[PDB]
Amino acid sequence: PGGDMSEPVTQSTLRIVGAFWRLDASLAFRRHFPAINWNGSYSLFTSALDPWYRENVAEDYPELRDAISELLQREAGLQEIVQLVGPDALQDAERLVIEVGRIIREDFLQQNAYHEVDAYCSMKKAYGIMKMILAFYKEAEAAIKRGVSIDEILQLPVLERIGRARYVSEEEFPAYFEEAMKEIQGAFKALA
Amino acid sequence: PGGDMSEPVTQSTLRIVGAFWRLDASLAFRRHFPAINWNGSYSLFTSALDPWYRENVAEDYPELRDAISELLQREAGLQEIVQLVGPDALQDAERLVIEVGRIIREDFLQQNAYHEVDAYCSMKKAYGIMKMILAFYKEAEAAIKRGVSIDEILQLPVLERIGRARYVSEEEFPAYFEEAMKEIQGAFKALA
Amino acid sequence: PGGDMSEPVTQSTLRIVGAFWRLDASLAFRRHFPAINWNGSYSLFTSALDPWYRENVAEDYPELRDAISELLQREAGLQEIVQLVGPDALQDAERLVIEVGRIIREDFLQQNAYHEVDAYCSMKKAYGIMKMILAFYKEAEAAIKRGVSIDEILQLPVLERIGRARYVSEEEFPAYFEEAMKEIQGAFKALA
Amino acid sequence: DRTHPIPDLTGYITEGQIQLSRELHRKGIYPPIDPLPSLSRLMNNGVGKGKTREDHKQVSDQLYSAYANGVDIRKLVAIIGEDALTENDRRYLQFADAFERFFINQGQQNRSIEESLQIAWALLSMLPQGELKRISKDHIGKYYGQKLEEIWGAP
Amino acid sequence: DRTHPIPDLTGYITEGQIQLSRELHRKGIYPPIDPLPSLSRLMNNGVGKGKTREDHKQVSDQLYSAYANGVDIRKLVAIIGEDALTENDRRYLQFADAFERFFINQGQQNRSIEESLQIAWALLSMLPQGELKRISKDHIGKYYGQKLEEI
Amino acid sequence: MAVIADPETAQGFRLAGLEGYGASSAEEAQSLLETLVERGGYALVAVDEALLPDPERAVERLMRGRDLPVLLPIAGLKEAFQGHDVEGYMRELVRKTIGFDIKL
Amino acid sequence: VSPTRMNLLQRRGQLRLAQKGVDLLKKKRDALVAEFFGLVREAMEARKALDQAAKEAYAALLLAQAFDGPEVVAGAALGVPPLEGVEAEVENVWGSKVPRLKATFPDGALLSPVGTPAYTLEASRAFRRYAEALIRVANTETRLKKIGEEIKKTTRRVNALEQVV
Repeated sequence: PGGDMSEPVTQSTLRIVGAFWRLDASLAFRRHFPAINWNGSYSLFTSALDPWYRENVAEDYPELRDAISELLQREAGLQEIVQLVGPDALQDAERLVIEVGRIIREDFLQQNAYHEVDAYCSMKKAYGIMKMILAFYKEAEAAIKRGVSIDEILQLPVLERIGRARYVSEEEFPAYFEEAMKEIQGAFKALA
Repeated sequence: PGGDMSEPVTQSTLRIVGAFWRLDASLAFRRHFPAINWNGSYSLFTSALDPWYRENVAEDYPELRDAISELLQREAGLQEIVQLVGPDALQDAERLVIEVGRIIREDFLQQNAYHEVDAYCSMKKAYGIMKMILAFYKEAEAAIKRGVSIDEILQLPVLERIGRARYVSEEEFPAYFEEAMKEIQGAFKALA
Repeated sequence: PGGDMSEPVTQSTLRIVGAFWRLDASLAFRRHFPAINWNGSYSLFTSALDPWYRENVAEDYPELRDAISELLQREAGLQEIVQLVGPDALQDAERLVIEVGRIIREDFLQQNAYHEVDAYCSMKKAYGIMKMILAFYKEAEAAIKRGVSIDEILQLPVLERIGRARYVSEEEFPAYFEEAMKEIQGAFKALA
Repeated sequence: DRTHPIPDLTGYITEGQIQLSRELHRKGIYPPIDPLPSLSRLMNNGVGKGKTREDHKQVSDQLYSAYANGVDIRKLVAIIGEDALTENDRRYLQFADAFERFFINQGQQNRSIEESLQIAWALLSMLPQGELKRISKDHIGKYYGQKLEEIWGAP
Repeated sequence: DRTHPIPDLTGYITEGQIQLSRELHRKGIYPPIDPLPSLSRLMNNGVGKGKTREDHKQVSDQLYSAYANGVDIRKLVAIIGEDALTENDRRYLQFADAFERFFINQGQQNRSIEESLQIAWALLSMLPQGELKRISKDHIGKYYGQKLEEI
Repeated sequence: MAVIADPETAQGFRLAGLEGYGASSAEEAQSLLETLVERGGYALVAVDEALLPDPERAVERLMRGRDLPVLLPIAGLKEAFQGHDVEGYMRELVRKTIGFDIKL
Repeated sequence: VSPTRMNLLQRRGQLRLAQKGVDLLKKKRDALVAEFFGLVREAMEARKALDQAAKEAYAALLLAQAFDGPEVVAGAALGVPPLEGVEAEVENVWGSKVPRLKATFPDGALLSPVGTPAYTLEASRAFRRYAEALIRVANTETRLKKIGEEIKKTTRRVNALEQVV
């Protein structure tokens, strides 16, 4: 009652459960419908589950998951200056970090429970989306270091391709993933 | 026992009485008497006595006391900002509200039970004091809207008459009140 | 239990003892030992022992102790101000008293029980250390009045002589004390 | 105190609450119901099409957001003055004052749901069109535009 | 809560304790041992000369004092900002950052006592000689001046 | 009113009726600025950028509580006919005032 | 403080007041930084104008240095009356008072020496335009400095409230 974590029931529960999935009303107020806060949540099963992931999903899935978590943390660390001056006044690298965090939030973490396709998702689809996002991030960082303007990078249709990925049917996903990876490779430096 | 109003006897008597006069320890320490916490006090007999007040004191007495209560409420609301940033950071209108609240506290609510004259005040005397205070407030607000700074208003001579009005005897009050009203009109009319 | 001084045992003890040596967890965390809270402690025998101090330690020992205590009180009072706005936003005298408070609490109050020499300290050694600290304070005040900056005073080499005073053995202490006094009185004269 | 056992359990069992405000009561407003801390848990299931009118929920939440913003601007103008406020801040300030004067301070009147919705739309009309982010364009076209001098709480 | 009866009563019996920190854990540091609340009462019996290394105790004391200085500088920065810091305060702040990055964070390495002392001396190299009041002048110069980070 | 720069342009400032003062060194310009502020703060003081990058920094202690004698740097004649980092100066000013780099 | 129920309620009220004050101060800082962003662009434009005026004035000055001898311009500068009494009115900016320089007249351009060659005359007007742009630049820079100090103070207060009280 009141949503306080210091209640004895909550403290007794947190001493024996393996995972805690913290829901937020604030996230639901922002139309982030899954509404699960990743800053307050945690899980103690990842280390023991890594061997299964390395065989049933992919060989580098834990590395991709760790990189995505690190990117989210870096986004969370920059939320003060973006509140002070606004996103348009940041440097190129920080603005790219903010944009990549927005892409993650709106395309991977977010999920529609009433959609006929997005309601369910396999591990391989999540792995593919993470791979695509990380590849785009690397390409964009290289382009930024080369001297490309950030706003020009924001206009690439590869973002439109990536955003639609979670609505692709489970049967047709691998072909879409291959085409999108080819497009990511063929963007940026392939056309300057 | 400890001054804690959560004590059972105070709560039991709080649900039965028709009027509540809570006493403040801060005012008692400051030697400001009767030392009644205006925020924590109330009365349920206000509406029932309105016809008597209209017939025996004045036709607009309830409106005057409602205006005084609204001024006190606005001052209480502004005191939070005053404590946050200090009284000098406010604008001129808010400064005027604070000063009028202070004048109401010092010249109308305060009463000396030991003074020969101040120990008892009739309804008409209080009505006259309230009318003087409200007229001064209206004049000061109009003057501030004309560009007169708050410091000149606080130095006006009529403040001494307003402060001293409580010590005038009952039979001397009717002429003193008219003189004070005319002086209040003249001081603001002539200056600007 | 829990460092709570409102415990019944502590309260019943404090009603009969003549001294109160209060240990602080915060001081022990910083490895400041003996970790005696000089703000919460007291003693009722200090006024009755003054004749013995005058006869056996020095004629002006009580005045020196009172000056040290007053300086420590002043720096404790300025601590709350400095922790909010920063040392640079303070006057030169305030910075000097903060620095001399640091010197007092890191070179006089602190004592190492596991050190071979610092474990035991006689009254003469403490008197000499206090004399050195107060002489440095007076000279620094004079120099600051002459216009010398605070940092130039802080970077003087005699502060190192004062800092190592408590590690000097009892036998060699008087010579070290005389040489340190000469260096203190000669450093600022050259600094002008 | 809302941590007292009685209100705590009552909230723990019932659905929502209606909160009275002492500030509104002392400012001469009756009934002194403060909309910001109030909440109805089953409201969404009793309003809409065939129940009240099709624009009930959006009007309600737009009123909530606008009132909160107006209260914030009212706090800010005390320190920064009315010159530093933009035009929108002045509009929100006027809206908050009119809301407290007309929507809440209804006295002993018996208002139909249609009358309340009409007064709500009249109050919303003071804000610039396009600030109503929570209302669809069809409802704005159908209802936005009227003034307080035709329908209001002091007729 | 360190004031809870269980840890409070346990502390009165045992010789010291090793306390973990949630901030270090959330910053991805393992093992997340917070050195300031931690303590060991029998340490002075086991360290010295003829065992471990002679400079062990003084190095530990200097590390504690420097880390406390860094922590209070961190507290000060969160109010006024980094750009107002004195050069010495900035040096202490970066010392605290390097300490948390390299000394506390190990992973699964089985670091020996000599390696740990080498890392500690490298960290103390970041501070100006003469600020190391806890260390005797003999050990300084013998071990002082190591390269910043061999890692 | 008062200007500190190279002695050549000080002639032009005197020609304009301003109190042009000649200087050719950073320390010399600092000494002249100290002399000007010490003998009265009434005059506005334009210092040259090359001689003094931050004119208020050099006399910051003497300028405690001073409002009227405003100090600002100016490029100078030799740098006038060359590319001037107006963006760099603004970025440095913003960094000093707000403690951030937000030039995008 | 004395542990009692009334004290607990008072502390909870104090906590609510502190949170509301933090929010209000953050809104004030938002308004201040908007004004600061406006003033930055204004200052940049003023600096560019001053740079252009400096270029033209120096070009005018150097031309007369070779066509006419330096002694001519030296005598002209010796003959011109000096500038004095520049207006120094004060201005209110978010409570704090900031000086505002106002070059009312370069002595009104009322007096000139007897020796006025063509090259020398144009140089002086260039320096007058130089000065009347420099005063604007100085005023704008003072305004930005004041707004920046206010922003820093507000940020410091917000941090103190969020991390100490």
